[PDB]
Amino acid sequence: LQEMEKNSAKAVVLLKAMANERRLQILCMLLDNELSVGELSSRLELSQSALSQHLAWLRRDGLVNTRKEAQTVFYTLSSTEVKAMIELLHRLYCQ
Amino acid sequence: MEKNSAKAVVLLKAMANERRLQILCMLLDNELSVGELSSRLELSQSALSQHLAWLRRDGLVNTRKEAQTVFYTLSSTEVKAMIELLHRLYCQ
Repeated sequence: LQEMEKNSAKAVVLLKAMANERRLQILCMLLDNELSVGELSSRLELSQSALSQHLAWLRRDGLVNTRKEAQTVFYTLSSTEVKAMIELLHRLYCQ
Repeated sequence: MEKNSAKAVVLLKAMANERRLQILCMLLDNELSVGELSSRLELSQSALSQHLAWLRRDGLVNTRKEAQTVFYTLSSTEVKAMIELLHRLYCQ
């Protein structure tokens, strides 16, 4: 039970970051892509203001990486775990 | 990517809790009674019952009854592949 608690906690950080329609939408779009914040706002149809908080959560919990080019911030998926989970969700629900 | 993401999010919300996830991982490739679950999880049956009600409501588990024993299993293809993946990722 203890080791199951140990692992369940970390998995749950990941799940809690994914368990939101907007954060999941972002993650799904980043799968095998690098997208700007402008593109994310356009595709999600959320203002950049509402977007920034979702992105902030994904940055804080380590699900996403960033880089800056001129006036553009580019996001990609980060961890092996999130990539694997997004791939799977894509196959079950999209592909 | 709106309706399917919404279904996915119902699943993820059901999984995004340490006790609920524990229940689901234990049910993987298994069928367990309420007693077996409570025994392994070290929860009161009422506490366990709260989590189970959530899992049944959202379609992640099937139940059946024999005598006065209730038995649980995972339900869908989606839930099973998600648990299998998680087990691979976090339980080496």
